[PDB]
Amino acid sequence: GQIIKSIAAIRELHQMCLTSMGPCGRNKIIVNHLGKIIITNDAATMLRELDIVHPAVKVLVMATEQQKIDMGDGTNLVMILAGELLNVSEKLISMGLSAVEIIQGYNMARKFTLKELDEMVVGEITDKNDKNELLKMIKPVISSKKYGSEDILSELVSEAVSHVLPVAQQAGEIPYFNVDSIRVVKIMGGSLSNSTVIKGMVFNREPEGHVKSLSEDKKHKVAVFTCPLDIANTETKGTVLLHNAQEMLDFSKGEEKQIDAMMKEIADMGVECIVAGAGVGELALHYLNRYGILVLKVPSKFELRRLCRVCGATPLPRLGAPTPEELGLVETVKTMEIGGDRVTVFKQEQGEISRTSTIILRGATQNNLDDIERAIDDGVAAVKGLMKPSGGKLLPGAGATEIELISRITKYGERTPGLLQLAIKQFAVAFEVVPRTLAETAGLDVNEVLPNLYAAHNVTEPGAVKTDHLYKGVDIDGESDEGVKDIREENIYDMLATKKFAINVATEAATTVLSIDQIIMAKK
Amino acid sequence: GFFYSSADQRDKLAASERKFVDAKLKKIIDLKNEVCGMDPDKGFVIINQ
Amino acid sequence: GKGQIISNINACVAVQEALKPTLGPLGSDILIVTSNQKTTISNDGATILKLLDVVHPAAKTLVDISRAQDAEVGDGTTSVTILAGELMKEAKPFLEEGISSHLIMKGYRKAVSLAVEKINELAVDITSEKSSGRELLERCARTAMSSKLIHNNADFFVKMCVDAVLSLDRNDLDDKLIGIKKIPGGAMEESLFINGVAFKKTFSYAGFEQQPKKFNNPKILSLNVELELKAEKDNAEVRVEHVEDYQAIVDAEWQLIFEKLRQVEETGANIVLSKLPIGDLATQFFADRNIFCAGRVSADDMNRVIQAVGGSIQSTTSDIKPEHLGTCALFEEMQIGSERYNLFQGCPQAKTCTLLLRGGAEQVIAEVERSLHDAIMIVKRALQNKLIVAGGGATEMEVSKCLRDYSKTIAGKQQMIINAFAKALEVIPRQLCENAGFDAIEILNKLRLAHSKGEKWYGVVFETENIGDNFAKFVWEPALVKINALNSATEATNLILSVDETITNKG
Repeated sequence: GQIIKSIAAIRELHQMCLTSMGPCGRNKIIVNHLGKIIITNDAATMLRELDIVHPAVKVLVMATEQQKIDMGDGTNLVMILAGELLNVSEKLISMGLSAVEIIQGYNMARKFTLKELDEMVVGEITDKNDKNELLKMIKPVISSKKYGSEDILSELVSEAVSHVLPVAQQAGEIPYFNVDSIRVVKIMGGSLSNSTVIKGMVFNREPEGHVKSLSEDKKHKVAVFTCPLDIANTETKGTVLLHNAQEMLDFSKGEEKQIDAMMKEIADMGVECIVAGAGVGELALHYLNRYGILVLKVPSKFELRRLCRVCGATPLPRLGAPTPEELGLVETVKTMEIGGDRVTVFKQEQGEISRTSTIILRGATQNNLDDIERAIDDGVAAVKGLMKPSGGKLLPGAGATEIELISRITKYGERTPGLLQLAIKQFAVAFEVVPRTLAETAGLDVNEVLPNLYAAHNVTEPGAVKTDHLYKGVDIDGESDEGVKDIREENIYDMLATKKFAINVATEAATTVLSIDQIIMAKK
Repeated sequence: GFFYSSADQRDKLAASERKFVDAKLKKIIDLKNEVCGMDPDKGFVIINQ
Repeated sequence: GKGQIISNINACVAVQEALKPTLGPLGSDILIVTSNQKTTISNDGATILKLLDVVHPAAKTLVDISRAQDAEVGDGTTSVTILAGELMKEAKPFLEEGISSHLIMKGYRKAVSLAVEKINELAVDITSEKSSGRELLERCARTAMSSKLIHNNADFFVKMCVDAVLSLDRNDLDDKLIGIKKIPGGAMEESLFINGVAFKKTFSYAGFEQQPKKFNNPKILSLNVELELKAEKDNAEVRVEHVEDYQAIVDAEWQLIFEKLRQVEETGANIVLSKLPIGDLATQFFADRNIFCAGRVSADDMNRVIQAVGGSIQSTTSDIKPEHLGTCALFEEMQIGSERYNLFQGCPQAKTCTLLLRGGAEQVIAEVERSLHDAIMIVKRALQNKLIVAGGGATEMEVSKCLRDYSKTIAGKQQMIINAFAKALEVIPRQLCENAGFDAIEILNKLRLAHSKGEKWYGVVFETENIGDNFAKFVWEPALVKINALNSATEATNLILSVDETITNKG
């Protein structure tokens, strides 16, 4: 029974994921090799820092990357579902049924399950990108990670998504909503109530120049210069050397006439802001402040990449060539005090829609503030599943989908003749781990909420369609209450891209484990 | 080395060396416009290694 | 499994047990030996937990939450950890019975939410009612100084303590802005207050009986380079065969030093401060012009001089600007303590001050300085926050009283959870009586008698063992401490009970 022992090793990891999924779940401490404490709900960090040897667990780790890269939600759905399929398969392995026909039973049940997922869709989003419409998608994503911030972070995240997402339809050629399109920053002090949403990237550097802010003119021209500010020299090498004190007067006076002549043509073209990616000389700050040009320095090359997607500016390797095609446009440039430090931000009003936004977070504890940043970053990739590839449809969540699939799959088990009926019936039983997981974490009795849940989905309707309840979920409450809530009350549902993609990954994950009857290794 | 008397001459020195490459570039863009340039469903791709 | 949660229970108690004797002004002090081979003994929970550097992750959470308590407030870092770890022991028997840890953590947030509402009801804003301006801060300082060796001399100490707070702007107050310099030897009642800043006066070099200590308005100038003849490390190598050139190179090396040395006289500053030792060469030339210079000054004292007279530090003696100079009203060098101490007086622009302390020994004064820090925080927060609550057992017993009645209307597991949280609040007054030598068994039962008579202000007397009201004892605490303590202790406890498994990677 070496194949059974491989399942027992996953059982230790299976109990680890039972405390992950759900808002009542538990957080794990991850101690990095550098002596840093890491505590997060998402289990992909745990599997990344822990190298796996045995293949059965390693396939589940590689299957986690399949869910994590393509979607920002459902990492715990694959680990829990694939782990239970091997636990319920121990009854068939014991009886003597070979693991070959066990795989064939899941393949027939997978096609029957994916066909029923299209009929589980109740509502559909119109892609209006309204402030209230984005709350329905983001609300279940914030859940199962951070508790108590679900209502607070709903309005903060939905505001930045609508700014970076244009309104268009019937166009699939140009991709939208890049991963880097949303940046999240944090600062100590204040609270979540004082947090605001910025329409552009926030710069933490101070305005060293004498010009604090620009004027009220519309569409301020901004220039991004990679070359440092100095006298014009050769692009290749061209290092200025000092020999005698007589040449010092020519070097100082030489830089005064050249810089003033190059910056005069820039100010005449309407460019009030110059972005210098390198160091700025002392003489450069003198001429730019008299012409009203705000000095902005960005030494980090990572921030200049996302800036090109906002105003459309391009970095110039040389200096002194104000190309109009490389110039950007910004509506308003001011300097605000964030967290006690005055910094120059980047934003705009009612023009030149930006593809990059930044959310400023404020919290009392820096440890819990970092976990909120990871929960929002994980919520960004969850929005990617709303695109053209079946992002409009939705399925009932909070354990409502796994219960309905039980009566659908078990109905076809006894109907389909042959030996495949044994694996089909056990395939629907493995879905019982999802409602039991939410019941154990919430402290509810497994002998009360779980058995009474099947009575709600089983009714007698004088018709050919079971109806009158689509709303029966699993109770997530921490206080004793009679019965369970409804899906329509809290609007907690699962996306089609999350549910449908997790099934194909979970079946292939458990198939590889059942396909291995032995291992072959060599000496290192 | 590149020695420029004026700021506008610096860009002319770099364009003078590229003009040798741009001389062969003009024959490439003129080949597409000479034969079926405005005809639809026709294009040209530079496979240059 | 459940074994990791139980292992985290003893880890929180071990950290809590060390902080129990440090709770309260009369509590015991803990001995901590850092790897730096420096002996550190303090009762402040912040410094205690920062020097331990516990590798245990859940015990580190109790250390991290103490830094958050020191940031926002700064007072109560010991009690916030004791209250946080107390829930670990109360929830220990509940885990074996099958009660989930999330249901226990859920009942705390409902009890704290109701407890914060009761804090605002117990906080009464009072300023000019039955109190004057001067007697308001004086009566608060005598409370923290009671039951101490300074209680007899506390009459003279309050006058110097109140004047130290009033010497700074009431809008922005900081405990680091008030300097304290320990002077070994002398009577305790003879201590005086200084408006300026003082230093240790480590200058060991001869040339005394010059540079008198009586000044009118001397100018202060910062010195950077070294004005003594012979340098510290480098030198000048000159090879000459002439006898007259041997004497010339001696004055040649001195001519380069006299260059920057003479430029100091062009500034016209009688006070010269430098972080480097000043040799006998500079003090000899400055003796005829009555110019004082002192070397080997700590960097922490140099920053207070800049904020005092509005000075600046320049590298050379050439480009020094005239507005960088500063002057005080009076300069006097006191020999108190068998050592001469320089001090500044009468600086209107000074953002800092210095309070000198005298006593019989350095170890005795160290207890007087730390006992004063507890009184300064009470005087400082009196003008800053007008909402105060009755401390010393008063508020602590009432928060646990109301939760017992509100739990009777709540059904389910949360009834015994709130009662356990209400029982967990009894550890704060317990350790206060145990660390004071009083019997914790009798006072706990006797205090609950009058506490049930309807009056919520009954506290615990810290002087003579008895039950009574702390309003007459002048025990005052701000409302921001009681509110943030319940939130920080619950937030730190919720993170510890939420850890099912501890994963540690070696590398």
